[PDB]
Amino acid sequence: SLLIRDLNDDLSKLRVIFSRLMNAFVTIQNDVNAFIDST
Amino acid sequence: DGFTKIFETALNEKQITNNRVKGFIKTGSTYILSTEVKNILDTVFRKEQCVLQYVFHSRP
Amino acid sequence: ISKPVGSEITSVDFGILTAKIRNLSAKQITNPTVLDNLGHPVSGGLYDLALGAFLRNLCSTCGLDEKFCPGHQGHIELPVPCYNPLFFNQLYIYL
Amino acid sequence: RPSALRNALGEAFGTKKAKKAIADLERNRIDSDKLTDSAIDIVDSVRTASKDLPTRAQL
Amino acid sequence: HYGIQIRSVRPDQTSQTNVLHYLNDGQVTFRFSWRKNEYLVPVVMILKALCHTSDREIFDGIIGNDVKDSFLTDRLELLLRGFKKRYPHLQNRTQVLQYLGDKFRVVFQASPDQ
Ligand SMILES: [Zn+2]
Repeated sequence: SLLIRDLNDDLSKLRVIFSRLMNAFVTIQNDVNAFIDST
Repeated sequence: DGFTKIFETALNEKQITNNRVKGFIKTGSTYILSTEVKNILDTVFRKEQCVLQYVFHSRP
Repeated sequence: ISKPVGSEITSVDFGILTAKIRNLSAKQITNPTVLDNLGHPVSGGLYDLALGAFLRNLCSTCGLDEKFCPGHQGHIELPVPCYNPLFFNQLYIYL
Repeated sequence: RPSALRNALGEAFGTKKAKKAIADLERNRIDSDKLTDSAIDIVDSVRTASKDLPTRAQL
Repeated sequence: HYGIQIRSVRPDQTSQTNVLHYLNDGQVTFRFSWRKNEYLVPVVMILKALCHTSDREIFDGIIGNDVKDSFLTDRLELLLRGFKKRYPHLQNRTQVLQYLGDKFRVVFQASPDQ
């Protein structure tokens, strides 16, 4: 959640950073998925 | 896939020609971001409220 | 047997908590590290003292010690609405 | 490091050459013309939800 | 369900298993586990790679006698024809090893000068 706010500042002053933004959404999903389940 | 992603596979070129005959009256397997599933299913549940008021409730 | 109970539970309802769990908990958690130096619990962290008394400190919510605090719930703000993995098969059908 | 083996598509195990198609079809282009060219609308609602999250390095 | 399993040990007591599977095509494969994976090369690839062989030296080594034994001479030309059909670009010993070193080059950590 912090690391996607670290990269939320990288459009307020403004490719490759959306390859890590969309990478963050998979792993913000895969962390809340791994919080509830683990399999 | 294994409960992490949802894809929207490419509608083949036969069926866009079957769409545009009515609407006048992208790549292979594009990704679907999590917030745009909610913006679909919020508007569906607002419309089918009658049937989903009884799918989700077994007592009155 | 000298401490009777009056009111009693007779039926349990299942449901889903809405977006306004925020109303029962104004004790959000931001700092991912749980302690700092001098062994203290850092504010806004997961061992915050508004979640129950801890490490011989009183509770910031109950005002009570470790023996008598029930403990309280905090909440982590997800920045983007991920789906609940229990109900994921039951939205992929409606999708 | 990317896909220089091609040893399961030749002589290896039957589900080892099923995971090459998994690791490529599930790995999706996050730089696509459908996704990147409309990704200004994404960030224009995320700052509404990540606001009380602090950054610092003085500690 | 068939197969021939051998357990070969080196002179330093380190082992290696080489299972020899039978397909329902007359096809016979060679199975081994190198790193923790498991690889499946056809057998007459190896039998033509070990030494300089004709396709009658492979025939005589299996059909020693009993040419009239009809069961064996029909399973076998789905294994000699099956190599000539599938690999027509492998004629001698120093070219099947070129093929066999090409595919296994990444897995055995081979250097760029070998
Ligand atoms: Zn308390």
